Amino acid sequence: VMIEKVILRDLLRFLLVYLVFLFGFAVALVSLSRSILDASLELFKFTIGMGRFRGVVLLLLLAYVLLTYVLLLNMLIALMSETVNSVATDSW
Amino acid sequence: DRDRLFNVVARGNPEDLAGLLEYLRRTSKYLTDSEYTEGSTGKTCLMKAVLNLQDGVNACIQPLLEIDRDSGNPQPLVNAQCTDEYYRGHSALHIAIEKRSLQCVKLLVENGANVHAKACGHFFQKNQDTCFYFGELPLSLAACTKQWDVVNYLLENPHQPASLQAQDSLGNTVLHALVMIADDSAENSALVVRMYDGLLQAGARLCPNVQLEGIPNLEGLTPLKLAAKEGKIEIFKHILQREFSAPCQSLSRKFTEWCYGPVRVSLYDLASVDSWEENSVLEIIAFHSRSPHRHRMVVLEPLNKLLQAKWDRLIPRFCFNFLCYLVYMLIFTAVAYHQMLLLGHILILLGGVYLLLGQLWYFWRRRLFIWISFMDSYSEILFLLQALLTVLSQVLCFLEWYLPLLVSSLAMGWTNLLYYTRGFQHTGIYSVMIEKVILRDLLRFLLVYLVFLFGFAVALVSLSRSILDASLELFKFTIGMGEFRGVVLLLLLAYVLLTYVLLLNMLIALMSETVNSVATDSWSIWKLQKAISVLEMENGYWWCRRKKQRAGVMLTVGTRPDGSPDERWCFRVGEMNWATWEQTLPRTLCEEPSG
Amino acid sequence: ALVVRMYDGLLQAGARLCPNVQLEGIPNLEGLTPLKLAAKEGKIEIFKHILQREFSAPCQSLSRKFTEWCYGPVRVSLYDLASVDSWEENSVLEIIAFHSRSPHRHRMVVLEPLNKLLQAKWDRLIPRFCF
Amino acid sequence: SIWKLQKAISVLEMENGYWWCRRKKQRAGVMLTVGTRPDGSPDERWCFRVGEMNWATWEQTLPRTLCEEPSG
Ligand SMILES: C=C(C)[C@]12C[C@@H](C)[C@@]34O[C@](Cc5ccccc5)(O[C@@H]1[C@@H]3C=C(COC(=O)Cc1ccc(O)c(OC)c1)C[C@]1(O)C(=O)C(C)=C[C@@H]41)O2
Repeated sequence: VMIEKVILRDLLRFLLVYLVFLFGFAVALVSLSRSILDASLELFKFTIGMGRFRGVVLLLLLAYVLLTYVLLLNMLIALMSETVNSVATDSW
Repeated sequence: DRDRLFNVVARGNPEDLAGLLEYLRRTSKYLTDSEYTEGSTGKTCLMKAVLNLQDGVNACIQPLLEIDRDSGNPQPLVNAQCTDEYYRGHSALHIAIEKRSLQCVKLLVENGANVHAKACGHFFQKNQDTCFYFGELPLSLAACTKQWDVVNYLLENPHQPASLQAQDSLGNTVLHALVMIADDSAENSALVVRMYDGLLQAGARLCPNVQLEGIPNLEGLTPLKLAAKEGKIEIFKHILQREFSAPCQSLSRKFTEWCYGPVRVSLYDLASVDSWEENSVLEIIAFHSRSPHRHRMVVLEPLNKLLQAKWDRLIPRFCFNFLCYLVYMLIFTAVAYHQMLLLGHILILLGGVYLLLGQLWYFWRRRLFIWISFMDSYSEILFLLQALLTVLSQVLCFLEWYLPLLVSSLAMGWTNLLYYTRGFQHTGIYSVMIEKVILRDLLRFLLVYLVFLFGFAVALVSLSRSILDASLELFKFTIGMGEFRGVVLLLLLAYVLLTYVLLLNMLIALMSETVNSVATDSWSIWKLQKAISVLEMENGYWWCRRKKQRAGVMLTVGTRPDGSPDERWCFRVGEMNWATWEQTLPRTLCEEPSG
Repeated sequence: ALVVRMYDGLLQAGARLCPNVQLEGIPNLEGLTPLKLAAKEGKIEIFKHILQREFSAPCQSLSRKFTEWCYGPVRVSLYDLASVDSWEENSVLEIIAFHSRSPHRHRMVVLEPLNKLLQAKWDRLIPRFCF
Repeated sequence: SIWKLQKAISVLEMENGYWWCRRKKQRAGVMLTVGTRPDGSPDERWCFRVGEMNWATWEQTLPRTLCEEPSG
């Protein structure tokens, strides 16, 4: 019940954020190299780890990793603030 | 002699002062001469006398004034002022008011004191430390120190009637000073509101024609606006919801339109709160306010109902630019995909010029307001930044390094889509929490990592000449992408350990701690941000949104003290109370409950 | 409440019966006056009471705090710093800083004749810190 | 309070000085006359000032003050 409640709280919003940034990074790699669909599949399997120039690639990696840390911390503190604001008696 | 004289007045012995008048007749000098004054911060014997009161009185004062009057002193003793930049203009009368003696005040006024004499020293300024600010006039001092009798006396004296219209060097009047001294404590609150109400009634009695709230200071601020500006909560609350059962009911703002069972409809006046007028109260809470409790002001009834109405009227215009900006980001994702691309890229250059002109109009119009706004202007900064990045990438693509700026502008546009999450409640709560946190604490965490990363990158570069490639090898090591050996490995583990099990860890805890401090007040910040949105929208794009409507309905509520009736604009709000039968019915103006 | 009442009564009685002698000046074998000793062990309430004393008695010379002048809500208080200044050898501040062994030293820091003095010295020496 | 403590540590260390001594350090405060003792000789002490703002002052009347006017 808590899992479904927190999913209904956060999932759609965080998914829209991640989809917006994913299409951004995908079209970015498409311009950098493969259209946005193929670059989207490649970037999605790149972040999962499945699989001058090195400076640009590392700058994209630094930006994505720290931004993903920002979003992960945001979802963490949002779940914490919601849980602290949550009523905990009425679960019974 | 001056030391003898000061011992006389501190003694307060009249017969000890006898013969000094003949001593002055023989001496043929004046009591205003510098010999009988102290050099630095030149005060007089009279001020020393008034400082030294024997059980509320002092006997030497009237014979001393008679001595100066018989002395042929052109400038009299009483109106003389101090000299110091610390202390200028201070009088005997200021002291007598501070030492709480009506009798000495009556004596000074009966001997031709000044009432408009005002003290402009550094001690009488708000910005300093260990200093007292009350405005500058004596009547203001009587008001601030809750001496109602002295106020009644200074208004009602025959000789020198005080003027409520009068104002100091900063143009502040009595009401402005009462605003300036207000803090959060309960006794201060009760005293200020009682004094404020009594002063309005007395100003009604003495200058009925003048609207006392209307006078602004040098900054063009009326006392309601100044009350808003300094985060003064309680007096502001009381000024909005203000009702007089007096004959002078016209001073009041709240009215009851009709009442029927538990349902009644309240009228509030809205003359200053209207966003139509220049320097609205809403624009001043929004932009010019530097208060920490600016969120706390918004919860009050007319503000809440008005912002709720404006936002519910506004929601389709919000959804309109939501879809427009999403379609623009779609077109730019397409042009980035196909780099059919040429005309799309020309449209993207047009859109970059559009966002550039919009943010240029925003920040070009207001600069000092941008300096005030920098604590929370985080969104329009990112909009101007994305516009500048897109401008640079399009101009350089019209001419080798344009692709990094292009991918930065694309990523920042599709993340700037997050601005429009503020429409719904919980999404706006999460986004505003994230934006307020990232201003507060994320900048500290960013600085700490970079020094250690620079050290470890130069470390590997010296251990195993481009600092960039050194940082490349280091972040490829730390993220796990790519690669004495044992000692170096140990250092890397230690470096990796610290990298994630310290900064990240401590920062997260601090953020959690920070959240608790800001906890249970989020709804107010959410309600606030919508105000910014609606006001902006009210402002419109480069294509303008001028000719915004009024907020209320016009209803002539009673009659003025002047014979003319008083048309006002008013915003009506419903209310349901079940404790009503205990209370007596309020005075009403509309009989039939219809419309 | 016991300690502050008894301490003040003893000071008044010692003023009455041995007027030449200043009782709080006498150190122990470790060489500490009672103010320093109360600082060193981290006893708080008695310390707070010792710093800001007043006496409406004919003998107010025992007391440390005074009032320079008063005007509206503003008033200006004097304090003595005859043992508190870092100028002197084996000061109270050196004892709170180094020689103490108490957990709660931080609560002893935030007191009025300490706090204004620390602020004055800190803002006196900002540029050497930046240097 | 911890931050005030750290500043106190730092200000004591910086007043101690470098390898070159920070000697001739200025005594704080100002010498005044508080009064005379039960001994006929006067009291003379070093002193430091502080400001306060209190709004209960109409409930509880003012204490004795040696300085008449606000000075410096
Ligand atoms: C300090 C600032 C201004 C900032 C500038 C750039 C570098 C930025 O990285 C950050 C921190 C950073 C640095 C390196 C890697 C990741 C994150 O956050 C923003 C800044 C953060 C992101 C994420 O977008 C947001 O800030 C959320 C947001 C959107 C719209 C808003 O109106 C808003 O205000 C409420 C907040 C956008 C970037 O510009 C982007 O897409 C790229 C290229 C990196 C992002 O720095």
